Amino acid sequence: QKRKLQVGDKLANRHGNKGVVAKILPVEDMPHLPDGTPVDVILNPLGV
Amino acid sequence: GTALDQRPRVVVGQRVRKGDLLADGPASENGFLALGQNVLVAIMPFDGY
Amino acid sequence: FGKRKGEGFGVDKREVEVLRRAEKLGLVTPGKTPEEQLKELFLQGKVVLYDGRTGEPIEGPIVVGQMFIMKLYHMVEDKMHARSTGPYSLITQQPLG
Amino acid sequence: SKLKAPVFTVRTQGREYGEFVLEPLERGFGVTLGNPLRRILLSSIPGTAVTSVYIEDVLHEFSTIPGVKEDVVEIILNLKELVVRFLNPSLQTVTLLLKAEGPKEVKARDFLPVADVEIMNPDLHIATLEEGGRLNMEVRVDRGVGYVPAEKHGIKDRINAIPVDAVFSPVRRVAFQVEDTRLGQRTDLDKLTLRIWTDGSVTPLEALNQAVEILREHLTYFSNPQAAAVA
Amino acid sequence: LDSKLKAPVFTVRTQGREYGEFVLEPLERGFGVTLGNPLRRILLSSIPGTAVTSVYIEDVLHEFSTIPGVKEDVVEIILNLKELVVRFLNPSLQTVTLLLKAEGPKEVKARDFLPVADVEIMNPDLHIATLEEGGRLNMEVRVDRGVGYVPAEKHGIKDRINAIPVDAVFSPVRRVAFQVEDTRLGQRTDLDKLTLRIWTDGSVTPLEALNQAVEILREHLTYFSNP
Amino acid sequence: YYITQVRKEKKGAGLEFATPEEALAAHERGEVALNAPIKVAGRETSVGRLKYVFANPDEALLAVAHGIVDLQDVVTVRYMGKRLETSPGRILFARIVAEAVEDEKVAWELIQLDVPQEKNSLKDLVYQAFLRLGMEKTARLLDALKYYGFTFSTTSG
Amino acid sequence: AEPGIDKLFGMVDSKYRLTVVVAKRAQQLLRHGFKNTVLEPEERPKMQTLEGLFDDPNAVTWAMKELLTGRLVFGENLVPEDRLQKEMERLYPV
DNA sequence: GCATCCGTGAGTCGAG
Ligand SMILES: [Mg+2]
Ligand SMILES: [Mg+2]
Repeated sequence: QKRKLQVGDKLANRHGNKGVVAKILPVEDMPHLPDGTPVDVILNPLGV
Repeated sequence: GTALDQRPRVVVGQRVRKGDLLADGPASENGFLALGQNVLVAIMPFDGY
Repeated sequence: FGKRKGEGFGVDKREVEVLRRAEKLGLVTPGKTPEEQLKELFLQGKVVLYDGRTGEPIEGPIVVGQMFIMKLYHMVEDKMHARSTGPYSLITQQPLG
Repeated sequence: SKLKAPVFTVRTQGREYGEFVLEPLERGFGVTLGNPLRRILLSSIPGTAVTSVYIEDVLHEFSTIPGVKEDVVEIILNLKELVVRFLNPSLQTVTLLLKAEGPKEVKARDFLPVADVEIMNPDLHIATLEEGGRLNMEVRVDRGVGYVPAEKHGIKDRINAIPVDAVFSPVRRVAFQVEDTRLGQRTDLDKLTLRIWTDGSVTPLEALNQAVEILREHLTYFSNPQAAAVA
Repeated sequence: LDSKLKAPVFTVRTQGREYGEFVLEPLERGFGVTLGNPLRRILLSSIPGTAVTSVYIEDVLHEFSTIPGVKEDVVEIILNLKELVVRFLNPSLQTVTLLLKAEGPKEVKARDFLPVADVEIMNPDLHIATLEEGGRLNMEVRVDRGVGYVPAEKHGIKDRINAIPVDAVFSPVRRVAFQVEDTRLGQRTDLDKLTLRIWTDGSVTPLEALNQAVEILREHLTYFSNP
Repeated sequence: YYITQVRKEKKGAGLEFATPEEALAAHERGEVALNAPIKVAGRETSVGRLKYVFANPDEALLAVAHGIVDLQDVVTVRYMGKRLETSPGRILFARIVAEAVEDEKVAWELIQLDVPQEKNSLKDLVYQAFLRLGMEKTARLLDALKYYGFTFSTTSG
Repeated sequence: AEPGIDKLFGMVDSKYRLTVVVAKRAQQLLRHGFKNTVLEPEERPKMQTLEGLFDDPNAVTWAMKELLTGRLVFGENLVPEDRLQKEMERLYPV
């Protein structure tokens, strides 16, 4: 089976930040740069 | 249960010295260890999500 | 940025608002040109960000950049389970685990 | 002291990119006009994508073809990026045929031409075929809107066909710029600029127009008020 | 791939001319906030209304001065003047100057303003000032048609040397609050439900207010026509 | 906390002024910051409190909407027959509590207006609301505080 | 929170008594097919379906609302059990 | 009264 990413899957970085994807937003909802480039992931600062 | 597969990184006729990469293993990109994706992140709270 | 200036686009009004905010935050040195302050922010690793739902900028500059993230093997597709009724144990006559 | 209909400027490069300026506008209307269009442009603009693939001697997506370097997963990954323009407005579906062999690099050009169908990116790589390596494909491209995953549509022309994830939206990127302008003694007026990048399947301007039409048609939905029976 | 969409049903819930709720469901994904935000901006900023721009009071030099014989200071009266809701019956009329003269032990309400042609005072029971024995109030207020919110320091208009500029609240709309809730039609759970809430001063009704708002927006969509 | 905190600026730096017009002129020249503490007529105040005076919350937040002043600026607003020196943000918080519990007087009593909201103050708020208004209205208050808390935490930067 | 829960907690000397009351009442309503309800048609709890509004199938909701209306009598040793059963059967067949 | 010996305890769901 070919598994895409879905709500409930676990992501983590190498520095010990770990979390579950809680929301998949459509591209238009995503915070973007002035040139129109959207971001893939929104991390919470409170975790740092 | 993860799928372990190798993929060829070279092409017909290519000259290769000793130790050059031929096939890319699982979780490997051009001989470098690949455990995930490089994504563009923004660090801000978002609507309690 | 320099590309953007060459493309014939000056500073956005939203970028002005955000720059006022960052100026109040002591992030950028007051009196500089908008380009200078945007460079000052970008150097601190922060950029101006627009909320996609509104179009209005996030009041502050936000830290944005490429990060390496992995998908761990704990996957919801494996873990989700529910039962109404099902098999029962031999001696205890209780539901199996 | 009432602003009126602003000048509308249009800049274009190819069928790919475009800039659309509206000036002068009342304060804040740069965003009021600019952002909704962006949202509609990025999502609801109809387009084309490959909805299915059949290769001969290939039962499923997980298999490798002899003589072919790329695995079927990668071949379909490459097929995802194929840009297929329909000249006919009435044409809902097209099946592209590819037949190739011998040492060669099979590109998008190698598809057998169909009437009122044009490949906007002929240089797109598909496969690398070795000596004796033989590739035969039938791909199905459809008209659709938004992003419909292969799991959702499950479109198959035949038994061994492989359903493919389809991104229909021709719009690659949308940005909008609000700059300070003035008319007469008025100040702090908005000058709006919509920058649009597409795949060439449809031009930026077409997209902008049908997106506007979408916004208007949605504004239509307020025209028939109705009493709340909650009480 | 093949898609079906039903035209949403517009739901209206209104209490008097002061308030209303507006529900539009179902909507396609993301279109909740797509219609929602623009209408909010347009409603608050651009909807035509009337405000008190300038006020002159006899024997009063500046804004923070105090009026002998009256308990409220000049500032408190200016505030009370900001809440005055004035309606122009004639579309031709761009500006009015309302005069008021009173004295003695009486509490001046908005009724006491001398009536003007095609000018309706929506809130005649509104409190302006209270005067004691020996107190006198002679004032003229300048009411202009306009849009949105203009601070006093921004227009700076004076008919007289002692006339005081007032922050002008033109907007008949007091507040706009909108929220998008996930609702479902049949199989799909994400479809957008737009609930809109609008406050007004009574001069223009919320339903009238929203209809004006969607008109302004729609007209702007026609500005993409001729290069 | 981000909406309920007030700005403290260093530019004005405690200057003395005779009449308010002098102060307004001074700020206009860029000599004195809006939120910087100064003494007019011998009693301490700020330029912001003099320059902008609102007749009601709706007007104030309307001004915040048009970009006249921010939620963190100290200003003067008339609320419930009282003349208040406070931020529009705090007026907003107060109105959130009030709208949530559907009692304006009680709400006004529960809140501590002149301090920025945090874990302890909000905890005390939840408890007092429990006691006075009961668990249903307290649950509604909770949901509200959640909503606005998140919504504002987002755009806070 | 359950609507008017504070009032319900006010009505009884112990919260668990409220619980028992509501549960028993709900069982009565289920057994008698809602015919025995003390609620007028306009007070009927409504579930909003695809077609339109309908009666709320949930017995507990009903029982709590009925309880809120003060139209119910709760207490120990009101009537002998079989008598209550037979009478409720008489007025409302099942 | 005080050293010494023998038996009985030592977190929860999950998968295994
Ligand atoms: Mg003022
Ligand atoms: Mg208090």
